[PDB]
Amino acid sequence: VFNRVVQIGRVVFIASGKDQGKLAAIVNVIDGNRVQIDGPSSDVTRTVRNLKDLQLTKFVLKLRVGQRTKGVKAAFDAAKVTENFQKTQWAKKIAQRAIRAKLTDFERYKLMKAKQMRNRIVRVELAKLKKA
Amino acid sequence: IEPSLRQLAQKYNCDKQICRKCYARLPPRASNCRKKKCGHSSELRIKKKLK
Amino acid sequence: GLSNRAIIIDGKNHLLGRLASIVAKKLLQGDKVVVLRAEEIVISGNFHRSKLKYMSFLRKRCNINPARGAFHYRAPGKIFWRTVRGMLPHKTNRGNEALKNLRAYEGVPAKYQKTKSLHAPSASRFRLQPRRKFCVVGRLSHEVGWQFQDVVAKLEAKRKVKGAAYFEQKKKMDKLAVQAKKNAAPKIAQYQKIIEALGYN
Amino acid sequence: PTKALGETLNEYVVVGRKIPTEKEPVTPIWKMQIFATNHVIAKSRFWYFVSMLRRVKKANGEILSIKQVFEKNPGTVKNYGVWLKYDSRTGHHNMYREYRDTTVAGAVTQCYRDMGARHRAQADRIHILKVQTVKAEDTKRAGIKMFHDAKIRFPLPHRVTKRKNLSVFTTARQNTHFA
Amino acid sequence: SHRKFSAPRHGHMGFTPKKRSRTYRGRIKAFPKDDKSKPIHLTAFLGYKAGMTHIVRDVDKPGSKVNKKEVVEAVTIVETPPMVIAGVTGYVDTPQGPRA
Amino acid sequence: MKLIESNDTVVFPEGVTFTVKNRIVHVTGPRGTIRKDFRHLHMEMERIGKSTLRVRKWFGVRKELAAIRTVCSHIKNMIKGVTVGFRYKMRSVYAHFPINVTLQDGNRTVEIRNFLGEKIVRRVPLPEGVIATISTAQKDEIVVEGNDVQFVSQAAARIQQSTAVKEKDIRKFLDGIYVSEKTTIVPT
RNA sequence: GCCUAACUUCUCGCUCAUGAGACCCCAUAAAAGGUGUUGGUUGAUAUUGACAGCAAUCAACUAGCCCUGAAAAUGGAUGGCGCUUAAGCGAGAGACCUAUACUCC
RNA sequence: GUGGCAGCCAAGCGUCCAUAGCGACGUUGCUUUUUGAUCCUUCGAUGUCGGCUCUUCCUAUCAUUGCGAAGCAGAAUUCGCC
Repeated sequence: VFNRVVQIGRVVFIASGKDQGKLAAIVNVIDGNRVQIDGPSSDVTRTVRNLKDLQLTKFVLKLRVGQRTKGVKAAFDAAKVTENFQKTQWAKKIAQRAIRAKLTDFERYKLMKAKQMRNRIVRVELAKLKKA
Repeated sequence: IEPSLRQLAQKYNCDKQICRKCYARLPPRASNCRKKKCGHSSELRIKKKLK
Repeated sequence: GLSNRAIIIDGKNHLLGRLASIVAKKLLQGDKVVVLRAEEIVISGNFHRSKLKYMSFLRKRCNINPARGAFHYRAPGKIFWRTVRGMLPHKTNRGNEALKNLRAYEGVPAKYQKTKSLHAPSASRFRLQPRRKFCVVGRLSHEVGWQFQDVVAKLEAKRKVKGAAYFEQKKKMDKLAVQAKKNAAPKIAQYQKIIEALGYN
Repeated sequence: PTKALGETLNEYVVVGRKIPTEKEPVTPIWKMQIFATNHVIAKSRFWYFVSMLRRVKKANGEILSIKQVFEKNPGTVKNYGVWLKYDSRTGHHNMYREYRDTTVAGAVTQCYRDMGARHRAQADRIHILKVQTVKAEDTKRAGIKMFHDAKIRFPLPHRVTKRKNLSVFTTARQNTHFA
Repeated sequence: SHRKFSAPRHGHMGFTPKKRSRTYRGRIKAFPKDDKSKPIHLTAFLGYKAGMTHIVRDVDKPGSKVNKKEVVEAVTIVETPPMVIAGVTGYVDTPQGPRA
Repeated sequence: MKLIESNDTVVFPEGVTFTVKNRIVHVTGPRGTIRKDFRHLHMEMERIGKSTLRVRKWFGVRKELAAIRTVCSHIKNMIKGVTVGFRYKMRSVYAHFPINVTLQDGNRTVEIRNFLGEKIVRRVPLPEGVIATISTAQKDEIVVEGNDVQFVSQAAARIQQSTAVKEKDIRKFLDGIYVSEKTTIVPT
């Protein structure tokens, strides 16, 4: 029933707190609530975080218990975890929201016009399909 | 009645333990009463055997 | 922060007191609130606790004249209404005007049978530990005197059948809409470029 | 009464001695490791313990030094054993407890919180006799030992997520299972 | 102080308030449960209390002291001329009760 | 303490299948299928292999961990019920009055008469999927048979508790129908 | 949490009570008990394979919460509603609210 | 305090057997239907005993409903529970 697990080498996504929005790798498990993570190549320092702020990704690295920052960096770069993560809809939505949050007034106007024109055309096509 | 049937009926009617606080009919090999009213008393007595 | 329309809330899988306090705050802040399926609201703790609490509530009646004493409503809607009343200054004009803006129903009346309902995740029953019992206000009302549990069940079954048919139709229309966008791709490519560049898709 | 106020108690090394007199021109120097919120509390607790152990009080003594101690390597996980003595509502008891932490100060803070949680014991009724790092094979508590596994794995079964900066009401469906 | 000697209360408190009936005609507060299998039939009628008299009948009550004996019993006559059916109405269930 | 992980497995013999999902089990064998709902416990039940069903609990407390072997025992009883069924043999004990036992309503109701000489008739309906039989060979023997142990034993206990002595000490007024044996239908 | 201005804010535990508990004076509870659960102390046995049945276990203690001990007369009181990974119990952290008090005008 | 009611340990009674039912020497409580103690309210007045009548309430349950235990083989009787 559960696929992703909290295991050494599991790549986690920081959902809230200090380094929000970044990726790290679980290098140790302290107790049922706390994990030692270290995202050397994603600008996350080796720290201990409460699992309540973390979310499990689909990537698991080939790490060792308490792998040092150098080894974590090597595994991260070898697996290309950042590139593979950037291909998921998880990361695409974050990128889209990042673009959206910084829209200027002119960009908002342009989006309004383009969106309504596209909706009108798609509605014409939908009427065609519905009639048939 | 046949002695085997005697035993069968006594297993259900007589071979049991009685709590000394709530008179609960309890299993023979029990350590505490199961009733909350006595606070699960640990002191029990055998159901009074045919003397 | 006022809402233009009334806030329609589906009461299913909601904790009684939590939802009641949220709704009371909204009513005090000036919104109109409608609660649907009040028979699906949940109370934490085993059924016996709630049943005995309601029995002790029923025991509170004026000795001189019960027609003045506490009025013990059995319908789930009125139970929720009284729970919200408890969290308002209902003896003052402010509290009375706030309470008059609340409508709680069992089932979904025809007026709201075609509107989307809201939920309060901070009042959901899934914030309880999984190994904890809970009671359903519908069952409590039935056991304390409510007489229309079967009627509401039948009406809800019919409503769910009609909704299932409507949802099948809606899925078909949604697939047609996806196909229409795919067909329009060549014409909308000029606008899709801007939409994706600004990050909306 | 003394309280373990503050996230992550600090650790201090306090060195003091009885003020020399004519009959005792040179006096022994005592050193203690104290866990407190700040150095004022550290000094007060040092005098408390030193007066309990030797015939000297703050009036006749002086503090040669007081220095905060910082964890050497906070980037490694260790098992800490804590020997403590505490007062219950009825009698006096000795306890041995174990924690897993990156800092000894963090482990002692965990000990104080745990004692408060499980025994309703306040900081004024707890004495930390000793704190050390124990090896994995030398631990003797199931809760700690269960994490001495290189293949440890587990999911997060029933995740209730709190919406932070958005309206109370939503039409979204809430999901507690994440596979 | 408790009453010295016990005695039941006078009257039935479930028949209060002892007020004049709201209407002159009797209101049927409940009808017999409907069984779909039986033939269609009416469940009530209207009559007038004409008066009382007494009759003699033979009692068939095995085991009774008046078995196969004649007894005198008081009876009431209710004149019930035929009624006329003038309309049809139906009731639909709602969350608040049946509704015409 | 919340133990991180605790599980137990059930291995199915040949000719039996389970197809578990959503904490609902659908065991099926030669004598039909039994469906059981275990949604009152929050454990993960899955198929590990081809004939092994694992029931696992993550971060459970003593009371929750106590239910893993309970669920496993229930599934084992399901297997036994679908393979060899359940048969409870009960014996009538009486001092003077023969306890007359009969079946009515299409063999769906057990009627007990003359218990201790009472003229009342005791009626016990049988649950669906449970049958009763008065042994012609062994006198004073009733047999309750079925796939589901819960329902078979519930019917047997209903019959046993139906014949209870009142206002007379039970230490020697031992009349009644008592479950003498709990066995299987197919000779194991 | 709502009455009620100020978080259903953050961290770790404990507790299920067939009306649990909930904050100085303060608005009662004891001797004595529980194989409910959670921690500890001591003494033993156990891989020269510990107890049960034809891989840890046993025993005695101890103290947190819960339970029994716990009966009164108009209907009734953690202030009320309600609250159960709490809105309870204990240790803590940020912020925030509020006097005719403090600073300034 | 006194009155009333309920517990804890078991020396004994109970043919034998401390606990079926009791329970001494001790000891812990609860109640305000006794009587005391006090003097807080009322002396520009709260009509001061009992009975009669009539409501309602509490149980610390005599009877009745459903049960458990006996030194329960049954009219009968005793103990306890909801």
